[PDB]
Amino acid sequence: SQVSKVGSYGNDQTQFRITGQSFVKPFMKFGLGVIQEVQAVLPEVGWLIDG
Amino acid sequence: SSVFQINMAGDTYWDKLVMANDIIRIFITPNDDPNDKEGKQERLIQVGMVSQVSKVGSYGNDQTQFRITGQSFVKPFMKFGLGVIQEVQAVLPEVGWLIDGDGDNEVKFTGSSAHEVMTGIIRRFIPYMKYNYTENTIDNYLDYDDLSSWDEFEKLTEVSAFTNFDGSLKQLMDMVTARPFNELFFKNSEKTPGKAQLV
Amino acid sequence: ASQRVDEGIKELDKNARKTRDRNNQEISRRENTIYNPRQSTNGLKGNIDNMALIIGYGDGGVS
Amino acid sequence: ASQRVDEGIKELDKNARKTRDRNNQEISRRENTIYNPRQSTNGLKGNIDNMALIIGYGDGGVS
Amino acid sequence: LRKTPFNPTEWRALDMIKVPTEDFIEEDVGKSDVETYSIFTATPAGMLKELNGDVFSKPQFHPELTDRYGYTKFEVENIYLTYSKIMKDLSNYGRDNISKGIDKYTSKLSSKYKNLKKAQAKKIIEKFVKEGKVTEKEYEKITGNKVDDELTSDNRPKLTKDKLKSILKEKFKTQDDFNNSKKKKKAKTDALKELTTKYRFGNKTHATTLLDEYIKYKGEPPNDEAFDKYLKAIESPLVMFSRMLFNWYHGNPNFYAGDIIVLGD
Amino acid sequence: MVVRFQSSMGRSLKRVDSDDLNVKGLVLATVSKINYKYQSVEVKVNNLTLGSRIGDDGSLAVPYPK
Amino acid sequence: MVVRFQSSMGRSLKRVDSDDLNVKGLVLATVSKINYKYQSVEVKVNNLTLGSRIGDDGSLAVPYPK
Amino acid sequence: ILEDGKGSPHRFAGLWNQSSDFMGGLMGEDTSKEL
Amino acid sequence: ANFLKNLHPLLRRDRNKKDNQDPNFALIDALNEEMNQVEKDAIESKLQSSLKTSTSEYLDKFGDWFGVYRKTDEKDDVYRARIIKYLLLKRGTNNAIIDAIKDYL
Amino acid sequence: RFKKHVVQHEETMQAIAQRYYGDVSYWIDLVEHNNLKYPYLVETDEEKMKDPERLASTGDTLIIPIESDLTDVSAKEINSRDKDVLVELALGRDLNITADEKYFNEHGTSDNILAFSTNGNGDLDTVKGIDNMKQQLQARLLTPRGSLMLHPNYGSDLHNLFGLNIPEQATLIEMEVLRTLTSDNRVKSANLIDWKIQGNVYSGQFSVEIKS
Amino acid sequence: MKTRKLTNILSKLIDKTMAGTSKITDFTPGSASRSLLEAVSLEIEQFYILTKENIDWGIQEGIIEAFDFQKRQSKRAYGDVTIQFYQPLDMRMYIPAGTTFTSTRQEYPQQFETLVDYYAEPDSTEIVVEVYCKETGVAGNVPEGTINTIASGSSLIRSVNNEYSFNTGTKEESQEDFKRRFHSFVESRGRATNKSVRYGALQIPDVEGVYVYEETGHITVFAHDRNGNLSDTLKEDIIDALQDYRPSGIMLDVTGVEKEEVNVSATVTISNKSRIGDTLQKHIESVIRSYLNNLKTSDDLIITDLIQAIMNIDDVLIYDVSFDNLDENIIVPPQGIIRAGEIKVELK
Amino acid sequence: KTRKLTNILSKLIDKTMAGTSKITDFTPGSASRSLLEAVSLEIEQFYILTKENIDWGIQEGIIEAFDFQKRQSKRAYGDVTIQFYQPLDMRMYIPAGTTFTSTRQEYPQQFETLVDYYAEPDSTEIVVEVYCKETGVAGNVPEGTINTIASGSSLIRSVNNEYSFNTGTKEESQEDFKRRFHSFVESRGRATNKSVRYGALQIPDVEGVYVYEETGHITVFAHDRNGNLSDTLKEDIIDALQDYRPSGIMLDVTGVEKEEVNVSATVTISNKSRIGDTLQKHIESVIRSYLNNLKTSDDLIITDLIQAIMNIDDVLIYDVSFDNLDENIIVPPQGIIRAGEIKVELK
Amino acid sequence: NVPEGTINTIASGSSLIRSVNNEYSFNTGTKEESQEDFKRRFHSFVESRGRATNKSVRYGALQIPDVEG
Amino acid sequence: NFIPQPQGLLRFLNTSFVSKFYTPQLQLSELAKKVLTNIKTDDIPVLEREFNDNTIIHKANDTLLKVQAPRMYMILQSIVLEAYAIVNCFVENPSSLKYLTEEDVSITRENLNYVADYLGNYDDYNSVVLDLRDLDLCFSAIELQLPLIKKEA
Repeated sequence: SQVSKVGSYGNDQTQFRITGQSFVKPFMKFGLGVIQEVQAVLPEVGWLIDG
Repeated sequence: SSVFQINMAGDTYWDKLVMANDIIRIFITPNDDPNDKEGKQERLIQVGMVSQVSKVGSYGNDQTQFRITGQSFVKPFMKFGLGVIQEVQAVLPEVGWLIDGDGDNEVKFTGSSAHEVMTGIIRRFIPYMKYNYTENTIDNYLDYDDLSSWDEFEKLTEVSAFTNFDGSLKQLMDMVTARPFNELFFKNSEKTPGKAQLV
Repeated sequence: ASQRVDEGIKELDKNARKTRDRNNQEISRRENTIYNPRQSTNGLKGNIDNMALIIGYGDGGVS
Repeated sequence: ASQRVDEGIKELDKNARKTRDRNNQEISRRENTIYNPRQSTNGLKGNIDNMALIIGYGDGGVS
Repeated sequence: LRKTPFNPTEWRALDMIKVPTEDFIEEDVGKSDVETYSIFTATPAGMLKELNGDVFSKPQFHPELTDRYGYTKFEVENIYLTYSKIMKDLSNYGRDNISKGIDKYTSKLSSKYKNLKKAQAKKIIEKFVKEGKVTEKEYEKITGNKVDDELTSDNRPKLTKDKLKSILKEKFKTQDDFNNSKKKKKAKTDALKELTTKYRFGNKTHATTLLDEYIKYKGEPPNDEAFDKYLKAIESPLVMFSRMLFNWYHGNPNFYAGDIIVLGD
Repeated sequence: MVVRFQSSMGRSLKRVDSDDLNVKGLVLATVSKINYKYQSVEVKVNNLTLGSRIGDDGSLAVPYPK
Repeated sequence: MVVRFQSSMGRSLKRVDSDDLNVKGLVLATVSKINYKYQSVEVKVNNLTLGSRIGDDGSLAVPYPK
Repeated sequence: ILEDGKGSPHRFAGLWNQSSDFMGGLMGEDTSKEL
Repeated sequence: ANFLKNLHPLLRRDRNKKDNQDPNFALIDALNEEMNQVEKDAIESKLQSSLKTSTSEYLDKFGDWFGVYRKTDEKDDVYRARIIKYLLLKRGTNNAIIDAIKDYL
Repeated sequence: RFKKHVVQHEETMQAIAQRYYGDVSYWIDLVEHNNLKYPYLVETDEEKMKDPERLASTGDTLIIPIESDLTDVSAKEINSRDKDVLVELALGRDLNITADEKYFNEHGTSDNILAFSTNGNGDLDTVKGIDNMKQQLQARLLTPRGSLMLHPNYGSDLHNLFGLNIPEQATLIEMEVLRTLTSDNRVKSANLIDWKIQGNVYSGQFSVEIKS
Repeated sequence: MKTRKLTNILSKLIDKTMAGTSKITDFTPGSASRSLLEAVSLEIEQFYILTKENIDWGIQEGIIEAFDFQKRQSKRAYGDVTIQFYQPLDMRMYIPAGTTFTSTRQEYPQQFETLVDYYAEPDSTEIVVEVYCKETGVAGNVPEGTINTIASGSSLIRSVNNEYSFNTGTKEESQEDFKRRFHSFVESRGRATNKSVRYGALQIPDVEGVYVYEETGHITVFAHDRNGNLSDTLKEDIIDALQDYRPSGIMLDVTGVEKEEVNVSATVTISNKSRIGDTLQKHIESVIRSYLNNLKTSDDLIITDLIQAIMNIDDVLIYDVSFDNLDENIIVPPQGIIRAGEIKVELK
Repeated sequence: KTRKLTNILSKLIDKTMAGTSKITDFTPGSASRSLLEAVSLEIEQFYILTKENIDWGIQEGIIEAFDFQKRQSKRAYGDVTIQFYQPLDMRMYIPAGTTFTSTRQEYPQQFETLVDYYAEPDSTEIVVEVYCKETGVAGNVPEGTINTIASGSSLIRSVNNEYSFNTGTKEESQEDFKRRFHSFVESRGRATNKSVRYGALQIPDVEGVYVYEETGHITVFAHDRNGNLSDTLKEDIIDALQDYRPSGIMLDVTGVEKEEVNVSATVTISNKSRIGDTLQKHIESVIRSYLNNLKTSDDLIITDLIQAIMNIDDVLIYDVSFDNLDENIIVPPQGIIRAGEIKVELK
Repeated sequence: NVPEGTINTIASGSSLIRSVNNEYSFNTGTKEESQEDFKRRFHSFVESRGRATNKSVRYGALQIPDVEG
Repeated sequence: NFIPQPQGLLRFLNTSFVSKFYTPQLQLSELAKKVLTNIKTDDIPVLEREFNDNTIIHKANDTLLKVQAPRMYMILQSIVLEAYAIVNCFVENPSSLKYLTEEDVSITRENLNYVADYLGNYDDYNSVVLDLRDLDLCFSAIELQLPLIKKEA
């Protein structure tokens, strides 16, 4: 989840650093958001279960 | 919170010896005895209750040590949490107590000054806090006397025991203190060397 | 003294020890508001702790 | 015995395994209250498991 | 996603791993009293609340443990989880007191004496308050009783087996009673009405059982046990969660915890 | 380490301070006593009583909705 | 750095924990269904329904002011 | 102990299961009821 | 072991030939004699733990536990014999009853 | 495991436990291992004649556990009755295949050399204790490094070391033999005490430290 | 072996020391040798006393290990507890299982707990539920008005009180009762006799105080439980057990026991006028009624044992006891048991 | 109960200090402290002696009174005699620990001499006692096996053991001894059904004895000997059971009779193609074996026969019936069911 | 194969639903077919290769897994 | 501030052969006198339970010394009073330790030795002697330590 150049040219050396997480990234990023203004109605029909 | 640490040598297996919650007293000699300097007083530097002992060692450097750390009598109060009991009626057949706040675990402390309230607060729980000392309890080692405050400006108080939900006596001690108008801390008793004092 | 005290207290019944704990707590409430049998006071408690079991000083010893 | 208890267990039905787990929990929550059978007792429970599995102490077994 | 391994059998289910001191670079392990609790409880989902419903919680503690650390709680929410006597009683409270809450004062009389049902004691009180007194005509009208009989409260007869055998021979004197159910209901109710009240011992369901066997066998069953029978017949999740929770976390002190730098494997 | 020995709470490390003293939200109580002259009650917590100071009825109490 | 990869939120760094789970304040809802026998309703959030457990009407519901 | 993952037998100490239900009357609640 | 063998290895173990009076030897002899008599008593205690050789108070205890108490002026042997025999009543048989009458006679 | 000992003239049972385990206190558990009646050690043999198996007297052997096995009840029960059968059980029993001792020492590093034999009557011969070790060492030494059908890297390259009898070859052979012998964890160390040459014949001997 | 006291051992040591070629030595008091001798003598005395105690313990433990005859464990205390509500319930209430009943007095901090469900129907101002003492001992035998606390109790409850002391808990089985049962077993080894039938009937833990009546060719056993009843399953279990022990070729039958009621109307004289009170009256009534129960079949209503039992409570406090009509012992038939009876206390 | 070294030594120290004012030093090395330690050690050893005695007592001391014998793994021993060419002219020495090896190759047994013996000046023969090295029954040896001595000599000719080693002993667990005594205690039952049955089974040629009990008479009959009872065995067993019968109750002994059943059953099979001679033969064999294995006084319930015959295969059999069996057959107590003639029809 | 009246709720909002119940028990829940059942099925299959026969129509209509009788 | 006393002990405490080594004198201490009066007059609190089955519980009352040798039974009471007196002050209310002196405990031990020697003749009742010998050495430590305690305090 991250890749960056690294290097202190004073010491005459550079490296590349990569870091990540063990499959915690998909869940942690997937936020179950909330939609505020959607009715989703139907003409003279409706669902017997609520919600 | 006041905390201290001690480094010990690895000659003996201290893990099996030093049981937790023991009391350690430290004395430091400032200068030479026979010179008759003012520093020849064997003044105690700190006293407290151990609360952790752990092996330590970096075998790469070929050296090991044992580390012990504790706090200066803040451990009993901080750990003693005045919890709440939810489902106890405590009734009696055709009899009852005329004072309210009875049957239930409610306790009310009343005084016209901090030294009056704090005496009642400390005295309520201190004796029953029992430990395995071969000789006593915290009341012998802590004077908690010579307390004072602004008695003239402070009226009568009805400070409740359970003002803080399942909090420690230190949390309830802070309310009584009413900082910053009164200063509370733990320090050595110079007037009575060898024991601590609550100020 | 310590050894036979400990043996006594092991031999006591759970209710006996519970009452001893109650008496100790009561005494603690009432607080306010190298060994040698000769020429030494450090072992005073051991002689007193050994008592209160041969004599029924309360349902269980004290201290 | 342990190595073939694993083998006998491979065949068991889902209900048998569930009842095994429940029995194990039931025994567990009420406890406190170089294989050689000669000149040693290390391999005791291993032989019992096999015998309890093949004979049938409960639907699955115990331990 | 598995249950915690602090259970005894689940602890043994974990695979063991060995490592000798020969792979140890550095160690820092020791006891600590950072975690310390005395009372452990597992409350149910936080909607249920003590002042508006069923049992709120059920904690657990050790008596020796709380001495050092008093009342230290640890809470976790789990999303998953007698004409004279009757008249005297009315005269004792008085019409002024009884007139205020006749329905519930009625329950006092019916509670004391299980001979009167709620309707029976409801009607007598209404007649008492309005008329101001109750006579023997009012009492018997409410329910048929022998008001002129004072024997029973001091002494009431034993009803040994031969007496029951005799009372059944009075209540059933002709064979048509078995065939005609209508009178049979009247007969058996009259039997039970005297048999439950008049004698030492009374029970409906037991006496009913005897009557059902008696009726079926036409009053002569194949064994005398039918007449013995009435005489010989008359004369967790909250706890478990709180327990296991105490088992795991009471022993925080005296355990060892730290960080170990074993050899890289 | 040595300095960490301070007031703390929770499985995760959290600095306990004067924020923890402040209650979050609403709580329930039962009416034990009422001041009929001022119509201000004192409510009892499970093991504590709110309101209810040295003031009999007027200068301290719990208000009631109107 | 490597250790910083934990639960966090906001433009400014803040440790997300069991404090964030707790709601701060009061919220509005609409009455979808009422339990007439117990007179305890279940209110619907914009995309969630509160109260409303397996209990039909008595053992779980939302109380109403009296 | 190594045998069959037995572990330390002292882990299940004498205080593991022995306990009792929690109620008042232990400290301060009982002092007023000494009639 | 016995008190001589374990006692402080620099102390004497035998009579002095320089003089007849030896308080050392008297003390050690007395303590040796007492503890060897106690040893003999303790070895003989094994017999009292068995009904086959228990005598006096221990035979009485055995009888009392078996319910066969001691008859007035009854010696140990006959009392033990009756105690042992008492288990083997084989009551109910005619010849048993005849044996019980012969005993009673 | 255990150490051997013998009863000395008027030695008390207290004295033994104190000298080997430090504390005298341990003698009490130590008598159960040697299954002794109260007169645990007694000087006279005509007194041992009282009931010989339940006593020890002057000149008799004794068993001395290591301190870890001192408290084990199983070690107590086994040491109580087995007595001299300890050594045999502790170093093992198996079939004897050294039938032709004169012969296998004429063709080593060749196959087909060992064979079952018969001792007693109607039963295959078996070897025990020290001779169990003489057998296995002699066979193992005379087996090439990868020739058993399982757990290979067993045996020696002794069949490969035949060379010009210059001393470097002799040190190489010495090291292979020492590696060979020290492979079994039951043997502590080996060391050479002599190597000697007779033209085209090697000769030498090795001392091995077997655990008590 | 024979017990040796300090003085004899000290005299024997003194005599051995004197006879042991030692005239210089003296045994006056205050000397070191006399103190060491006395100490050694006291050690030997201690050893002999502990040896005798170990011999007694060994005899008991060998008798336990012998046969298969062992004492049974203690019984948990149980009793009835009474609930008083402010008002009769308007709707039916459910009591959660495992409700904890306790007390507030420091003398009895023992807990209690219910075993089965209970339901408080409406229009009922009181409910009674049975309770069992979790601790296994005599501490559950609490006096009247001790259990005054309920856990998880609603606001409806007004008061908690037990109307009667339990007096049912017991300690481990008494040495004398074990000894007597073992005598019964030893006499019962010869089968086909009265005592054999007696032991075969008594070996069931539920049954208590049986009797045997031997008519010609016709045994009858009068067996009852602690409550005085005889359920069919337990009756059949007793019959099956006795089948092994029954004499062959002779009839056996059983028919329980018939209870009888007598009113004692006892009167007691109390030395301490201040200690007299209703509580003591209730305690005396409960003690007498309990004495009336747990009584075996076919024994006369002996009054001497009754008065010794009620005087056992306090020898000094209780002065004298007398009776009005039952001064003569009432002979009970083979099928009679004295268990019921109403007790009125008439203090002088 | 037993007390350890520390408590005795502490009591001795405390009582010395209480009594004695002369003594104050108790360093490790005082003659007085080690005098007390010696005393304490001997006291602790006597305590352990009493402990072991009590352990023996509780384990077997109470049972020793009643006549049974205990075994303690005593190694085998027996008298052995040695012979010499000529009478001796010197007191020859015979060390303890001398090994007498087996002369027979097949016997690996060995023996050792616990105590030294000194030959007489001129005796031509001497007998000594030798104990085996190995405990158990394995130490037993037949006669004329021990004829070699390890410490041989010129004067020694040969060795022989006239008497065989009978003192070989093996020790069992506390349960096997406790069970033997129980077997005797239980044998001391009389005048009961179980006791009568045991006492009948005591005598040989008694098996499957059945007892029928009645208030009037007691009747015992058995098929012990090849399915039949002989008159001589009846006479013998009548006399034996006299000690077992109740006093005043009659005892009677009779033989066992049998009732042969005739049955011609019919079986319907769902799949008629399966029928064959082998199938009906197997069915008849199963029926006759089932009818043979009937307990004494067991009524022949048709329901059990139906269950038994149908349980051969539920899919095979569809219907069953019996032409010549009306209902269940009741049998007296002395009768046993037997197969007289069986026939099976297939439909 | 739950008993009668086991399914009490729909485990959803159930705004317009009061209660749910089942009047009959579930019997179609069955374990895997044993060897004997497979042999019986296979013998009918072998005997059902010729069409226009009752024994053939038996397999014809039994081929659906859900059908039992 | 006094712990309640057991009913047994309270009942026990409220009311020819001769040994050559130690003899009694039937002398009571001043401190023992004051306690006896306190218990005689004032109604001290008392317990209701009797869990502790030790000391005089079924040992001093069970033995036949009460009926056989009442004089010897008077020695045992004196030792209990003297044993209960010294335990009284140290545990609570130390103001009464001023009246105790050396001779008070000296005579008590001598009385202990005499009754203890007499009880050695009886083979049944050695259980009582078992505690008395342990108590005997307890008084001697107070005897050799009481003069130092008062000067220290």
